[PDB]
Amino acid sequence: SADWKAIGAYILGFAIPIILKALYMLSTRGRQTVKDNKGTRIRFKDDSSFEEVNGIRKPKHLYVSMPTAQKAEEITPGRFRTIACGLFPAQVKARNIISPVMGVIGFGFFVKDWMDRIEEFLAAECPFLPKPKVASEAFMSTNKMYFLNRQRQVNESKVQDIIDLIDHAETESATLFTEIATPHSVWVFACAPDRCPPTALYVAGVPELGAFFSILQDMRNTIMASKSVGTAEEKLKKKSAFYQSYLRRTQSMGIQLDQKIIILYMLSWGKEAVNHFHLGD
Repeated sequence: SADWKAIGAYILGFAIPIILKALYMLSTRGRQTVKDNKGTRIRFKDDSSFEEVNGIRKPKHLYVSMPTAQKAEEITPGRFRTIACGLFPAQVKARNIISPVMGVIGFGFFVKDWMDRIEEFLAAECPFLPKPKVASEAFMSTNKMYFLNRQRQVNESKVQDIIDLIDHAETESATLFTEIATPHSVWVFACAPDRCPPTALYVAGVPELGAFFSILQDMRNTIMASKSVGTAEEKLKKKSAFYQSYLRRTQSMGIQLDQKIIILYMLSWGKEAVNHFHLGD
């Protein structure tokens, strides 16, 4: 599907404020800016985005295509959100841009002390590494060790287009990361990308983090559904499949998710995450 290399190169040529401006709009006010838009493309502008040509400043506009309906280069709002939440998560955090879709499963509170959480999680013993016995190999039986194993494993599943994208972004204004225990790794999902962002696909345990959030979404949906006025069917018929969606789309990028990591996230963090769902009112 999408040519993430080409799309990213285009987006990486703009000033950070206009990119984030459009990322804010399409994440929060998504369906309405499309409905309200006169014609063929969505045009974005911002005083940070210009070209000096030469005695005169010419504004430089960010275009995202209208998404009706049916190829590789085109920057739909979905592709734009997916790409940009991966390229600029430090800036997303700095501006505190959180999609309502993520806001209602309590993303804001969840990430509040992210570094402490992810370090606690990685320093914990991993139930899929047998077995400490001798408490001096203890460094070999931690989740962190499991993630090192995983990192070397996914390294085998890399596609060139995304390798190219990552390499290009590092020389630009992207705020990429290579490890999960960084302040900004979790912020690639703040705008509710419909799949793991391209540039994050090969950081161990990060695409599984997206899956974790997607399951919380389904969990919230299940909880909201039980207490809502429901043709007894139309309750089951307009259910949600966020996880199956995220799963299908992320794995279509040429990686298989580590289900065991997904299980460790859900069982480590699930209980307290549910306590921060917006239900609903």
